[PDB]
Amino acid sequence: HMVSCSAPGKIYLFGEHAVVYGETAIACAVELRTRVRAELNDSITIQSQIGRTGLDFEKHPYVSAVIEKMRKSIPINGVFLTVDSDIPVGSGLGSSAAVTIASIGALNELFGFGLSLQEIAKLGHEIEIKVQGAASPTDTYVSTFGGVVTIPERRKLKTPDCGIVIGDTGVFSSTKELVANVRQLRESYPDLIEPLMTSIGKISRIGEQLVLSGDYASIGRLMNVNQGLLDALGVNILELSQLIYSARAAGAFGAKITGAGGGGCMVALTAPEKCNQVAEAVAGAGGKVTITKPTEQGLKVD
Amino acid sequence: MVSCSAPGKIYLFGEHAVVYGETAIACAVELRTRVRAELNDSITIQSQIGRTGLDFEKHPYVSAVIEKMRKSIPINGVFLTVDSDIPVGSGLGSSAAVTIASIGALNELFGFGLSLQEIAKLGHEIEIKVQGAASPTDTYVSTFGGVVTIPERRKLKTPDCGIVIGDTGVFSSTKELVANVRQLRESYPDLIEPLMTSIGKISRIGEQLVLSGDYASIGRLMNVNQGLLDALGVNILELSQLIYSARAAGAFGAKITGAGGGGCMVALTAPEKCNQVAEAVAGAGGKVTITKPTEQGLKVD
Ligand SMILES: C[C@@](O)(CCO)CC(=O)[O-]
Ligand SMILES: C[C@@](O)(CCO)CC(=O)[O-]
Ligand SMILES: [K+]
Ligand SMILES: [K+]
Repeated sequence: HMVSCSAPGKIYLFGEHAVVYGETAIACAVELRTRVRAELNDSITIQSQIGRTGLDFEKHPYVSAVIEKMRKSIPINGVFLTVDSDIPVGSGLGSSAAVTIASIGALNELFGFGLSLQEIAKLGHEIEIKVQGAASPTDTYVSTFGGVVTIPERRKLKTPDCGIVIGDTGVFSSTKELVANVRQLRESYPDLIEPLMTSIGKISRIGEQLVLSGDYASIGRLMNVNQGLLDALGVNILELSQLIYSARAAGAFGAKITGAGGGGCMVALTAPEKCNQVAEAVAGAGGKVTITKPTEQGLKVD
Repeated sequence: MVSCSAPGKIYLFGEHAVVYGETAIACAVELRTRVRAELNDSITIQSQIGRTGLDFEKHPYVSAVIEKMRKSIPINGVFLTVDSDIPVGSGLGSSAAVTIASIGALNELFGFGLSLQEIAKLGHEIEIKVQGAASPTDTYVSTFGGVVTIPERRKLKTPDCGIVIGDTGVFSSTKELVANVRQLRESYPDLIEPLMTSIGKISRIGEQLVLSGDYASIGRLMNVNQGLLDALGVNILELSQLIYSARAAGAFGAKITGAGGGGCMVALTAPEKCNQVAEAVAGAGGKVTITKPTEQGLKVD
């Protein structure tokens, strides 16, 4: 009676920060996944990298919210959930959405809730609102369904036959403060910054055709433009620049911040034959590197 | 023994976008080219590069300055000595300065009687002669000085700030960089042309911030301008390291000055944070020049 589910993380090819101002973005699930194993138990126990708890909204807020929410439809007396992940809690890789979706998947399987993927993505959205007070459905949608998806129209795009090199600066990045900083900048210089958001949106809409045609060189070129605009919005840091420039010099098609910035990770779109060379340059410049690829697979019952 | 000097300049905002009709703001800095002009036997010019006569290869600007000027007042012997504090490249203005200082030093030793605008026009056309083509910007800013808007040429109040210039020592072809931006603009005109508009809008806003002395906001707009230059593809790792080191050490702002691809960045700092910023830039590997803005254009020393 041992069930396991996994859900992937994601990167932004284009358009982070500008979505909340009405602009288009392109997200891409990657083959770094969070796994949740679930078992019948006498009590509620959650174990992850930060230890073992019961219901605990300081250490395990997403998993605990999932259990509380789902126990209202089919009562859950006890359960043992074990979480392990390749997604570092730290950047714009979607670690919160992955454990949320994987937790819902595991309990759906274990207790026979019979939820559809669409229902799961919607429930995962509700959980993140519960935990964060407000949240966009994007993270939990991409983790449920995988692949490449535009935001907010949710067009599904051809998954690139590409390497993806993620470089983690190890700097803790607080998404809400960076989002608030960008808002203050926009407020300070509205006629200047709002067109900058339009440009980021334009990049995503150009990028769509390039994703569909598989022009990874052109995609990387536009990723580099996008990186500049993100730098202009104030969310780049020295460590991110160094990883990004080191990836480019090693032959990446393009490299940029993914997610909120201010720390966290960058992403380098790389031909497969150049993944190691790119990864080595990024590690050499001080980055904790992960080599991965896009995935079409969202929530999976392992 | 006559002595004259003219300064270099940095861009506060607007490089790369002037050629697409947008506004820039330049700032003359207290880095100058001093030429001493005196009478001797033969036309002789001494610089760091060495001692020659009329030589349009080794001393192209000084020699072209002598060539044009003797046509209206004969010079048969000069002893022109040239020293400069101005680093080369990065649009810092070393050629414009050596030009203006020479014109004004020969005009002081000999006759001529030029006006300041007269000085600017001859310097600009001397650059035309030597480089083939040339913008009047560098020669005007070197002559009049202070803070100058481009192209409207309005003067603005000199900010009371430190100016840290960090040289990456990386060489870059300005013609090749300008062409790469032009190509990118042609590839994605609907995307890149609005970025050039944004650079101009920064200059329009920054003009008001210079007038009010809001150095903090000037720096913030410098940091936005730098992201746009990075988006246009003219940034590199060494420029970024210097720029972020200056910001973390308290600069109001830091950005590329000039064409990019290498060359120099500039940091605007409070006067009391200037050596702190300079030390951080040097520790990031930059070749640092510490300076400040200058009201003074061409000055008879
Ligand atoms: C920075 C942001 O745009 C994405 C962070 O991954 C925040 C958001 O869109 O909700
Ligand atoms: C890129 C550019 O605007 C700055 C070089 O000084 C080119 C020019 O002004 O001639
Ligand atoms: K959790
Ligand atoms: K120069």
